[PDB]
Amino acid sequence: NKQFAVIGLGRFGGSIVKELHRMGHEVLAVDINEEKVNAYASYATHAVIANATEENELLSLGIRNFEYVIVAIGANIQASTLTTLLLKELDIPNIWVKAQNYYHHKVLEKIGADRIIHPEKDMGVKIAQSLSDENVLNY
Amino acid sequence: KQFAVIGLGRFGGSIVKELHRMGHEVLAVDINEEKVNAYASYATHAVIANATEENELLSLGIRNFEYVIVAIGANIQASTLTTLLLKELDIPNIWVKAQNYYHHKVLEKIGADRIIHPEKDMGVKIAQSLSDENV
Amino acid sequence: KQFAVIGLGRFGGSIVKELHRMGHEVLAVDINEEKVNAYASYATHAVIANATEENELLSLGIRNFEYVIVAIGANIQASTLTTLLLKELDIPNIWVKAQNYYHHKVLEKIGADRIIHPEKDMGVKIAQSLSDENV
Amino acid sequence: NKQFAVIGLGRFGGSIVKELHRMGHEVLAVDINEEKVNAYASYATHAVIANATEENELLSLGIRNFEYVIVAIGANIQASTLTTLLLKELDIPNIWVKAQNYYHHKVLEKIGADRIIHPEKDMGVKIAQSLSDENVLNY
Amino acid sequence: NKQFAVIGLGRFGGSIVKELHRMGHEVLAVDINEEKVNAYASYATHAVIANATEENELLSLGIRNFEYVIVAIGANIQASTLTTLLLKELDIPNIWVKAQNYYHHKVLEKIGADRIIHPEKDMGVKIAQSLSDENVLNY
Amino acid sequence: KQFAVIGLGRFGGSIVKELHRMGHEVLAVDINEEKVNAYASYATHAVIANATEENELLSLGIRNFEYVIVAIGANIQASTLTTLLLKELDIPNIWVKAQNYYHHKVLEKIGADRIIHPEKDMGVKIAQSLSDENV
Amino acid sequence: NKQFAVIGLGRFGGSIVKELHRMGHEVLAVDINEEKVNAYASYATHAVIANATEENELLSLGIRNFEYVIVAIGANIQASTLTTLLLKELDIPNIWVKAQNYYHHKVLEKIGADRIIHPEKDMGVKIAQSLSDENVLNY
Amino acid sequence: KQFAVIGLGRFGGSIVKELHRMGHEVLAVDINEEKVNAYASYATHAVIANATEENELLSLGIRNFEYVIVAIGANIQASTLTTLLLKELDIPNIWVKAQNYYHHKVLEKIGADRIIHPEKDMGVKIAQSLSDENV
Ligand SMILES: NC(=O)C1=CN([C@@H]2O[C@H](COP(=O)(O)OP(=O)(O)OC[C@H]3O[C@@H](n4cnc5c(N)ncnc54)[C@H](O)[C@@H]3O)[C@@H](O)[C@H]2O)C=CC1
Ligand SMILES: NC(=O)C1=CN([C@@H]2O[C@H](COP(=O)(O)OP(=O)(O)OC[C@H]3O[C@@H](n4cnc5c(N)ncnc54)[C@H](O)[C@@H]3O)[C@@H](O)[C@H]2O)C=CC1
Ligand SMILES: NC(=O)C1=CN([C@@H]2O[C@H](COP(=O)(O)OP(=O)(O)OC[C@H]3O[C@@H](n4cnc5c(N)ncnc54)[C@H](O)[C@@H]3O)[C@@H](O)[C@H]2O)C=CC1
Ligand SMILES: NC(=O)C1=CN([C@@H]2O[C@H](COP(=O)(O)OP(=O)(O)OC[C@H]3O[C@@H](n4cnc5c(N)ncnc54)[C@H](O)[C@@H]3O)[C@@H](O)[C@H]2O)C=CC1
Ligand SMILES: NC(=O)C1=CN([C@@H]2O[C@H](COP(=O)(O)OP(=O)(O)OC[C@H]3O[C@@H](n4cnc5c(N)ncnc54)[C@H](O)[C@@H]3O)[C@@H](O)[C@H]2O)C=CC1
Ligand SMILES: NC(=O)C1=CN([C@@H]2O[C@H](COP(=O)(O)OP(=O)(O)OC[C@H]3O[C@@H](n4cnc5c(N)ncnc54)[C@H](O)[C@@H]3O)[C@@H](O)[C@H]2O)C=CC1
Ligand SMILES: NC(=O)C1=CN([C@@H]2O[C@H](COP(=O)(O)OP(=O)(O)OC[C@H]3O[C@@H](n4cnc5c(N)ncnc54)[C@H](O)[C@@H]3O)[C@@H](O)[C@H]2O)C=CC1
Ligand SMILES: NC(=O)C1=CN([C@@H]2O[C@H](COP(=O)(O)OP(=O)(O)OC[C@H]3O[C@@H](n4cnc5c(N)ncnc54)[C@H](O)[C@@H]3O)[C@@H](O)[C@H]2O)C=CC1
Repeated sequence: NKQFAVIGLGRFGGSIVKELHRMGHEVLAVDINEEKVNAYASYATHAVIANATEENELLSLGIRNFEYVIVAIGANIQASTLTTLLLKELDIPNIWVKAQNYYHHKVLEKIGADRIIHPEKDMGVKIAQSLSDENVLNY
Repeated sequence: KQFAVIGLGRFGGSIVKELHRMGHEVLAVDINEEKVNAYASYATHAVIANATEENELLSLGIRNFEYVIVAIGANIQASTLTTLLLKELDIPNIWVKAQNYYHHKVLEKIGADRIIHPEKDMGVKIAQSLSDENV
Repeated sequence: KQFAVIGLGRFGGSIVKELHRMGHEVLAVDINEEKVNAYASYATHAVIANATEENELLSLGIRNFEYVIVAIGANIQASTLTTLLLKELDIPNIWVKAQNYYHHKVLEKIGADRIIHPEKDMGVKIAQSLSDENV
Repeated sequence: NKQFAVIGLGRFGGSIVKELHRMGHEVLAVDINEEKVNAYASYATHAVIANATEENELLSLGIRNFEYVIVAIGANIQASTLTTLLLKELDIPNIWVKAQNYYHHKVLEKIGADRIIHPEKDMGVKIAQSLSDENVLNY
Repeated sequence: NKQFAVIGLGRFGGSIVKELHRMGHEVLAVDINEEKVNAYASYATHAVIANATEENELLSLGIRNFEYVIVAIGANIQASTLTTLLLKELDIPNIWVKAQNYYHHKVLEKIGADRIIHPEKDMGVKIAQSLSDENVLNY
Repeated sequence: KQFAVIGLGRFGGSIVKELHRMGHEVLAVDINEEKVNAYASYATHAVIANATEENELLSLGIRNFEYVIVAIGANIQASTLTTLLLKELDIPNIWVKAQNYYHHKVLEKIGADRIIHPEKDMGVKIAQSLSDENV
Repeated sequence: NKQFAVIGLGRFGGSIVKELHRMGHEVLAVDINEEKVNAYASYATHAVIANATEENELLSLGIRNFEYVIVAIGANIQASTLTTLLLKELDIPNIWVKAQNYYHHKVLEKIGADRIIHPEKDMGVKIAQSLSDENVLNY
Repeated sequence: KQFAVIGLGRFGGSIVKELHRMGHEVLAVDINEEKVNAYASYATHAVIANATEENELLSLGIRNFEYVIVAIGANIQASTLTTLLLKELDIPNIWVKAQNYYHHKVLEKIGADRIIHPEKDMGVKIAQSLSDENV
């Protein structure tokens, strides 16, 4: 497995790990909290305990070898920004990051994030789309 | 055809704005005037109201909507009461944002037709978006 | 004849102790072992359990009780889910301590047969106790 | 009205005020919070805004003229103890106090309270009694 | 030693323990904090670790056998009041208590304290007296 | 003969009131007007002033007092600077309330003629008061 | 005046404003706190009250017209990063920023800061240099 | 020739590292072992010690140094006592980091030969660095 890596196994991160597994994809799952890493042992090709803000730990992880790395760190803008900053130095092809708010988003754009995710807002758009389909698509 | 969104937080507001961009009419509602003002331009009608009050629900004409989205956040109790009431008004489709597991569990037994989990649901979207990189 | 008390706080524990003093058998339950131990000597049986879990509710034999008192406090969501479940098990009498107004409102629509408000109810008791000074 | 006085119009205090009114009894209702005093205007023979811990305010109230005074101050042991301390000096015939916990109860006994109320626990006993009646009294 | 007992070995309590020792008096020194009890081993006829608010511990101490008991509990009105309440039940001949403020003093009077000490204020009076002596007594 | 008290907290205020009761004149000073007002009736003169400012110290006429008591509390730095200045003005007797050990240590090297420790000093008073029970 | 602009008038920022004035340089001094802006009226060619994180306010300031802009925002990494982010978009020739710590520094590098200042550490080097001069330069 | 730095925070540590890079010997001292370990490799000697204690100051041989930099931070009282003591030991040059205005004022009267204000001093450096852009 060297295509998908998810850092931060909260509701958002853990959910992509699981869905990837369900779809038969191998995934590197990482978190600083062991209780979180263990909760995703059955869904990860490899579940490691590591501080994503530490360079050496990012090398002991081989994160440089992944095409897509999702930073799903939650209510910790600093760990989130620091992490995306490091792996952007490792010139990772695709770095996706969950943003906490407008400020976070603003630094993430210039810091290296290729895609920025706002769960709340983004799901609101998809829900709007589903509602529209109920009617329009005569669904 | 009717769409009503109760609770104009990031999630609720975003669906109101989307429905508007997609040229759909939408009743936006929230107990906080400041929240209502924020999305007044996107809704065919933006009303201040406590979705917990049956009287405020009837003068709202909510009973006449096909789809009502309860997007209350931290106020779990209000989210639960609100859905209980909409169910009493027999709304055809009631979609509710679940704050957590216990919330989902009561919502399921209460009459929510669809329960939305933004973080979890978005995570599945991203996993699927991640696969499509090689479609 | 059967009595079961879920949630052994000041209120719930006090009813367990009273039932015992009045020579009645009672099933005492709480998710916290320390709470259960505190009233073990007063209950015919004191069990650790999360009243939210259907599995833990069935192995508890709660379905066989005539009266079940849900005395969950601050955890409003657990109080609500618990009562929803007991209602599914068709308990004959389900009495619930209400934490606040919204709580009372959902409990009423959920199937609680009696809703208890300690402070308010005690206040009425005292007012009545105050009149009796001249009976 | 000079028989019942209730200090502290929370759930507990406000409830006795209301029940007394319902039963046709006149009652002096007092609270330091005006929004609380106004909420009980329709149920009190007199609803006054006053700090029960201040002696002069207790005299400007004429509290010395009541046979029963209920101290229903809530999560403020100090205001509660201080208040019962003062009116005990005013040698009030009956002083009833809502206690917050065991400690509060302990000082209240020696400080002058004639009756001490523990809503939570006390209601638990009455509920136990009602349950017993459902069966025993064949009710 | 069964004449003096000091509960609460802070600056105030520890200081009376020490001065008593200096004057050749035996003293029972008690505190809930072991690091405090050990700091006064060399000055106490007996230095015990105990929660003064617990009755049994007050009996395991034999506090009932002392003519004077000083409650020198500091910034903990509750532990202070509770403690003086208990030993007043043990009908101790003299109970002296350091008060934190006016409120504390007010409960202490009715609760059983024979003497109440306000270090700050009281020392202010003695300092005033010393100043007066510098001049008046031609000292 | 002159007495001046800087810092009208419990300690400082109490000495001002005592000196007054003992028919002595006293200059009471504090940076906080509310503190000064509290002891205005006990002092021959109650002045608002920042004892740290040399200008405010000279217009105060502090230099003309025989005894100046610095009773500053939590503001250790102000207590220290104030005493440094009074020493520059060569006040005959400067008595300072020490907040803690480090404070006492600098006060001793700074020129405080007497350093007062309320809690400790009162404790010795009580021990001595305790012995006198059998005098 | 259109050469130097200082945002954040704390000890650090206010000090450069003053020194610039002393040297006869015109300077734009800005702060969100009016009490801070007024404290530097006598030293600034223009002292304005403005939120540096707001774009429009940065345009109402004409900040785009300055060769050097110092961001001296203190204990507010977010306002600091956000501000340097904006003026970097305004393509300001030289943006100097006081960093709070290593993390701040890390984002500042990639975000656009041309020079990053760490007062504490940096002064430590100059003090070391002065000590060395006392001896080495036989000074 | 002798250099001693007391207080190895950002400021103090930085001067120790600089002196080392400039090939100078330096005695680094701090009450916290973790702080001392951090700069052990940069100092000719790194010692754990409470600069407030005269005994620990003498066994430190501080009296034999030409320049002693007191870089204590938040602990203003320790900074003040420490400098008072070094002055008693007649250190030739005592440089002290001032935490604030009151601190500077006592340090000046206490015997500090140089008082350093990092933020303010750096600000003047930057203003001067800003002018030099056109030298
Ligand atoms: N966590 C909390 O205490 C609270 C969270 N919330 C809300 O909960 C919502 C959902 O949260 P979730 O998605 O469940 O979790 P989350 O938002 O906390 O996800 C962060 C995950 O990343 C991991 N992580 C943090 N720093 C890391 C680092 N340096 N390296 C590697 N992993 C690291 C954490 O251990 C954690 O599992 C959020 O939107 C938030 O607003 C609300 C209140 C409190
Ligand atoms: N609000 C705050 O101060 C803080 C919030 N957070 C986190 O931010 C997260 C995201 O918050 P959002 O979803 O944007 O806000 P939200 O969760 O409050 O959004 C729900 C919306 O429903 C409205 N509402 C509530 N009860 C209602 C009723 N009875 N009738 C009608 N409308 C009603 C609210 O006014 C609000 O605008 C939260 O889940 C929380 O954990 C973290 C720190 C502080
Ligand atoms: N607990 C605390 O630290 C504090 C509580 N308070 C106040 O004290 C008041 C009185 O508290 P109490 O009524 O004595 O306690 P409580 O409200 O917690 O009592 C409810 C009991 O139900 C149990 N319970 C909760 N969820 C359960 C579940 N799913 N299944 C089974 N049992 C479950 C709890 O363990 C608890 O013993 C509260 O209303 C609160 O506002 C104030 C400050 C702190
Ligand atoms: N008030 C709060 O912020 C919280 C209360 N709770 C719980 O809520 C429960 C029920 O509370 P309630 O009965 O509704 O109210 P309460 O317990 O606050 O009642 C106190 C009432 O007395 C009044 N009062 C206070 N000091 C007074 C004085 N010196 N003189 C005259 N009146 C004075 C207050 O304004 C208030 O209306 C309590 O058992 C408590 O554990 C739990 C969390 C927070
Ligand atoms: N302790 C603190 O964190 C702070 C104290 N202060 C001030 O410091 C001043 C002087 O304080 P001190 O006299 O040194 O100490 P103190 O005021 O804390 O003395 C209390 C002593 O009694 C002991 N104690 C507490 N509960 C007890 C119990 N139930 N049974 C037996 N012993 C018990 C404590 O362990 C402690 O040694 C006070 O006037 C206070 O205003 C100011 C800020 C913080
Ligand atoms: N003030 C508060 O909010 C709290 C205080 N405490 C404790 O209460 C204890 C007792 O406090 P007190 O001795 O009554 O008050 P205090 O220690 O503040 O009294 C010193 C007096 O000196 C005055 N003063 C300060 N700097 C001055 C200057 N430069 N020139 C002239 N006057 C100046 C102050 O305004 C004050 O009235 C304190 O030691 C503290 O630990 C505990 C909690 C809160
Ligand atoms: N400010 C505080 O409450 C505390 C500061 N400190 C320390 O004090 C040291 C020195 O602080 P100073 O240099 O005096 O001040 P500072 O570090 O607070 O400087 C920030 C200045 O920038 C201004 N500012 C903040 N956000 C702004 C925005 N969006 N747009 C424009 N201006 C904005 C502020 O009003 C303030 O005057 C710091 O290194 C800090 O560690 C320590 C404890 C508390
Ligand atoms: N330490 C903390 O948890 C926090 C600090 N800050 C701010 O960070 C700023 C910068 O801190 P720094 O300068 O890096 O640290 P600092 O101000 O603590 O550095 C002084 C050094 O002197 C040492 N020291 C203190 N008393 C001593 C004595 N008697 N003998 C010998 N050594 C002694 C200390 O151990 C420390 O390493 C502070 O001014 C503070 O306002 C802000 C938040 C938290």
